[PDB]
Amino acid sequence: AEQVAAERAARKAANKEKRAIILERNAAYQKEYETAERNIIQAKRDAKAAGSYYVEAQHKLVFVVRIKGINKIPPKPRKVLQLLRLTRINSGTFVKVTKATLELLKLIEPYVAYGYPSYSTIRQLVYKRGFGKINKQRVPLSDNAIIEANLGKYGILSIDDLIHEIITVGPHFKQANNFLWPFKLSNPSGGWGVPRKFKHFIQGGSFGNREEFINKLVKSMN
Amino acid sequence: VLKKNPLKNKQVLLRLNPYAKVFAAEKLGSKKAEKTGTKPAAVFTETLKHD
Amino acid sequence: SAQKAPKWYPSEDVAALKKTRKAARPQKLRASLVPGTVLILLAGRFRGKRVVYLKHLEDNTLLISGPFKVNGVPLRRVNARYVIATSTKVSVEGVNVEKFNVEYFAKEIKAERVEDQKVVDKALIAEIKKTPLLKQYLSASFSLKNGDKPHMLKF
Amino acid sequence: GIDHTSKQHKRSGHRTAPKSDNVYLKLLVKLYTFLARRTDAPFNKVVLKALFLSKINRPPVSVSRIARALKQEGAANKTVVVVGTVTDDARIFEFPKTTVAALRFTAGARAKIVKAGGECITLDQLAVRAPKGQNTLILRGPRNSREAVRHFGMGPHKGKAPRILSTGRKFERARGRRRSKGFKV
Amino acid sequence: PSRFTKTRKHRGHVSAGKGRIGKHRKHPGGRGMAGGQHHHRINMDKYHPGYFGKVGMRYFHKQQAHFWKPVLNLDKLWTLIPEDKRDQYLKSASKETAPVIDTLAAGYGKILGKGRIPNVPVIVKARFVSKLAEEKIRAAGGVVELIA
Amino acid sequence: RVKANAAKRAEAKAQGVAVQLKRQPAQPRESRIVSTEGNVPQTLAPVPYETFI
RNA sequence: GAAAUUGUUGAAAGGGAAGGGCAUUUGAUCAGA
RNA sequence: GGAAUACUGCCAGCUGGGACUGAGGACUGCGACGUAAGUCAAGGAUGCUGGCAUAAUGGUUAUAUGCCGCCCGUCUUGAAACACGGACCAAGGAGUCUAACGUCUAUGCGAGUGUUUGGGUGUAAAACCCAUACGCGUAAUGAAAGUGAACGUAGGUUGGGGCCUCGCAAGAGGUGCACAAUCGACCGAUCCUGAUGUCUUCGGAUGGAUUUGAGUAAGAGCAUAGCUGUUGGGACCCGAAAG
RNA sequence: AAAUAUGUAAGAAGUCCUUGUUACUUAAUUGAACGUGGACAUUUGAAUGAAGAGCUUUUAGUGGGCCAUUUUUGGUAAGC
Ligand SMILES: [K+]
Ligand SMILES: [Mg+2]
Ligand SMILES: [Mg+2]
Ligand SMILES: [Mg+2]
Ligand SMILES: [Mg+2]
Ligand SMILES: [Mg+2]
Ligand SMILES: [Mg+2]
Ligand SMILES: [Mg+2]
Ligand SMILES: [Mg+2]
Ligand SMILES: [Mg+2]
Ligand SMILES: [Mg+2]
Ligand SMILES: [Mg+2]
Ligand SMILES: [Mg+2]
Ligand SMILES: [Mg+2]
Ligand SMILES: [Mg+2]
Ligand SMILES: [Mg+2]
Ligand SMILES: [Mg+2]
Ligand SMILES: [Mg+2]
Ligand SMILES: [Mg+2]
Ligand SMILES: [Mg+2]
Ligand SMILES: [Mg+2]
Repeated sequence: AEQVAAERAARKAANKEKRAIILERNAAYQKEYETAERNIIQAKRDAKAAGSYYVEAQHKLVFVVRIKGINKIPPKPRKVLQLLRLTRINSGTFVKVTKATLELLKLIEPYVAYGYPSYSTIRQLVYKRGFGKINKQRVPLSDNAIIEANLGKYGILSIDDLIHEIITVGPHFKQANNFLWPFKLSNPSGGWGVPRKFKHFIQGGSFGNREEFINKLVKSMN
Repeated sequence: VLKKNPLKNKQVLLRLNPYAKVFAAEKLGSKKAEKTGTKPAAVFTETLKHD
Repeated sequence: SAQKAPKWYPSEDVAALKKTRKAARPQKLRASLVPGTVLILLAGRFRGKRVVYLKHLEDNTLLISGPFKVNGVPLRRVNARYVIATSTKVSVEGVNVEKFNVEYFAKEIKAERVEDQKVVDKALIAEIKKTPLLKQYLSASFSLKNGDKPHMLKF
Repeated sequence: GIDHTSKQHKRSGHRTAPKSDNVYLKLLVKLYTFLARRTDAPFNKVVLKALFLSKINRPPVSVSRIARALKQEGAANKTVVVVGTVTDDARIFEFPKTTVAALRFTAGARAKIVKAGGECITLDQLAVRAPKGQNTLILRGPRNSREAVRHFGMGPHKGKAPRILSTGRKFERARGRRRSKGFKV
Repeated sequence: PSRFTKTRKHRGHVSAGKGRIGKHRKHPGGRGMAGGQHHHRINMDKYHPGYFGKVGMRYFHKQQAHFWKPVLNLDKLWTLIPEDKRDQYLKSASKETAPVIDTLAAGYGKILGKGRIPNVPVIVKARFVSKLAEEKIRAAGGVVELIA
Repeated sequence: RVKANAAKRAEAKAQGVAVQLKRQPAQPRESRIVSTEGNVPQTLAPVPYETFI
């Protein structure tokens, strides 16, 4: 006649089972990432040995950071930044690369710095500044239960499942990315590396496609 | 009441991601790649050094 | 009435504190602080005195002796952040300091403290005497001279 | 700075409490606030919302309207719920026996219901009998039959009842109302 | 009361809610219905079409008592019977001893036929009747007796 | 597209389980191996300025 | 028996106005515990 | 040929120094370590120690110092302006009341509503009570004579909250008030059609229409009060030259 | 004959199938429109977003503007 101990034990057991599932899935993710990376490296080496060139697949994911303030923005780029949820300077989002979104990045190029995020960048972004949109509220991702309660219907049970769905642009990338609240990054800790931010990265500025240097920039801003 | 950052606070790092213990124990962040000895083709090298 | 007293009053029940998760773990003092090390006192009435480090006490203070016979600094506590640990060491093997603790210094001069000073100083000076000019070094006060740059000086 | 996509500090635009200072209405609101919070009954939620409505948003419901609602198939034994006033209607001669729960009953409406053999109950009695709104039929009076409504949207070719104090010949019927005088509407 | 008006709130605000550019001047558009045809034409034609001009024929010394003729629809036709007698007249819907309703005494001039009455004979005395009102009364088994 | 989607759904429900009925935007290109057999890269340089007028 | 304005006394400052904001020094003064 | 190193990137590698913060206030959660007891850096600071115990901290004030700081009000695209008013101070000083109204809201009653013209009464301008009328509403439409609102479960369709039935649930079905769109039906006007009958010129049945109404289609109104808005009034306050 | 700008569409109010009404239409159940009945929910049919969507009433002020980049007219030009 206590109805407490046999329920706390059941809850601890269910928690242990969910943790074992997360552990197995994260080990599988580590194996997946390692295999894919080594396979790309070996493909490049094999093409070079065969006298060919391995043209890597075009990047499926970009990270976009709004580097311009909110004043004096023309209406079409303003609407595109709103639709990408970059409504504040140093707010960043993940974008799945298609023609439909590349034509958006083209329109907002002078106001954003974007590139191809690495696994390390995504991991640190989600771990430090990962917030979920739950009931229209910004809730920090401090526990895997939050992620399971809001994304479990898509098979995403943990923060590493979320990161996997982000880095590999999975079937539920749209849902996971939208669940992620736009990342509120700081200014870069070592500065922007250039005297003037608002020319293209190619022209010695900060905006546009900086494809792999987005990782350095975002790690400084994170 | 207070957001504790993983990538610090190892306790929170382990609360999320139970695999972090295995990762650290097996040093998967410093994994040695298997040595391979494929050589680039002569056409690749000639094209690379071509003026 | 002058104020029309409030309908409800704040409760005069001081709530209990919630359980603090701060355990007291032992201090990790810097590696330059090894018993027998000559320390330079940076503050207090004995600021500038070079003393000998001894047992590390439970309240994180450092037990030091001048020795009193050498420079007039008795057996006393100092804060580890107010000393400069030189690279000059005497051997404390032979000094018995198990007696000195916090309650030893917890609040004219006690004859017991005078006697303990003599006992510790005897072995300390015996050890000091086998290093030339160490006694005079410990007698002299430390002071920064013109041009001294502590960020480059080695102690 | 933030580029806001919506107005900041925008009130919901819905009443969260009755404007009325009626203590009994506030007691009914407290009861149904508890019920709507702790029952998950859509009936309780809609009754709570209806308890906030202004007078024009609670048009009276006649006993003839109630009787037509009971003539609905399968609804003859349901308790009729009107969050507002139930008025009498002599144009109907056969009122059925039924339970009606309402904020207010006109003397004539209560007389007709009791005479037909039913009962008139308050909303708290309704809550005790049917805490989850079981077997209820919520009726609402005609909102857009108000006299004020027919003047809304006045304009050319709208047919919307000019705001006028005296009516008849010589009162806004000549130029702009017939082709023989300038034009029509 | 004055303490609830917005003029208390405008104290300290120079223009009193009337604007700095366009002030509260005396009669900027004219007085009353001025300019209904010239500079208030839009507000007249919208919201008051038909305002200007003449629309019919005059009637010198018109007396409204001549046209007094309040209308009662068949839908009620029974509120004129006292409530207690109404039940015993509705029951026993007899051709003999049918209730007599003096609608003129009740204050009506013409009986119209909007609603429908029960199948109970009623002797309806009226100055005027609608055609459909009379047919509905007869179908219920009553009669219309013209009075003056 | 509606006609083809009806046909594809019918064939899917007669064969197995896969639909993919929504259109998709142009996707990023997959990896490919470019051969140099008969296609050794030819080196170009920017041309000097001249007038040809 | 207010203010403007004024006398005396006391205190203080004062190289072509004065007044103000943030911060602290100095002088004076003062509540709380 | 075998290495190294640079460069770039990764580590859920280790670790030192510095600064700001310590919100919360029984427990509850997720975890870590431990076989387990339990412990922990795990849903927000504790432990130890010293001095002082008052002008010491702090407040106020004056001054000094660093940096900053144009004169308000007003009209204006634009005022510190070489635009206007203002030497100073006190007191006074400008959206009011009324008639009739729009929206909204509160209240009473509700197909009705309004006691207060007046009568009765009174502890006497109060309060309390009341007949007949009258106003508005319950019928519209037509210039008018005039006519005057159910084919039907007061209609069909689409949606529709809520309710009902089944279902663990998802959902499925039924019923669907308000409300929205749409097609109909009814009343009046207009234009046609023109039965029986006949004061043979009256009557106007029946059936229609790219026509029309501020209509009907199980009434919502009336009264009081409040803000806001409208019109006439001195009409927010002050101001002509004039008549 | 561009670039920019611009209309429409991207579904369940959909696609298809059987057959009822008419005074319209056809040589003609020919068709037209509206119906009755029937099959088709994981991606219900591109992307991204959505402090939600829809709806109504009522009122304030305003109805002198000016400036910058770019397009551009008059003018030699102008802080025109
Ligand atoms: K004006
Ligand atoms: Mg720096
Ligand atoms: Mg710069
Ligand atoms: Mg917080
Ligand atoms: Mg802000
Ligand atoms: Mg203002
Ligand atoms: Mg003014
Ligand atoms: Mg006096
Ligand atoms: Mg004075
Ligand atoms: Mg390196
Ligand atoms: Mg605290
Ligand atoms: Mg101080
Ligand atoms: Mg200055
Ligand atoms: Mg100014
Ligand atoms: Mg000037
Ligand atoms: Mg002037
Ligand atoms: Mg002057
Ligand atoms: Mg005054
Ligand atoms: Mg005058
Ligand atoms: Mg004159
Ligand atoms: Mg103007």
